[PDB]
Amino acid sequence: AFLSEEMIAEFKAAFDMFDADGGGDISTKELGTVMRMLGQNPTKEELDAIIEEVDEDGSGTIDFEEFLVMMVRQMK
Repeated sequence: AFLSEEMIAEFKAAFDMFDADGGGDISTKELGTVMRMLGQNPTKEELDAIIEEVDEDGSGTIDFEEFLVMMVRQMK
């Protein structure tokens, strides 16, 4: 009925290109790489606040469910 399709499909396109697992999880350094490709500078305060509050699935490996909730609200 009412959903955001243009920005969600562009976040998934950069995520699947920079893949650690395949279509599910990307690495801790690849979170900063995808943010530069879309339109957001990964600063020391932004990177610290995102991996510490929004957890890493394994050791340093962020997944798309918690990633898409924090990335759509901050860089909209």
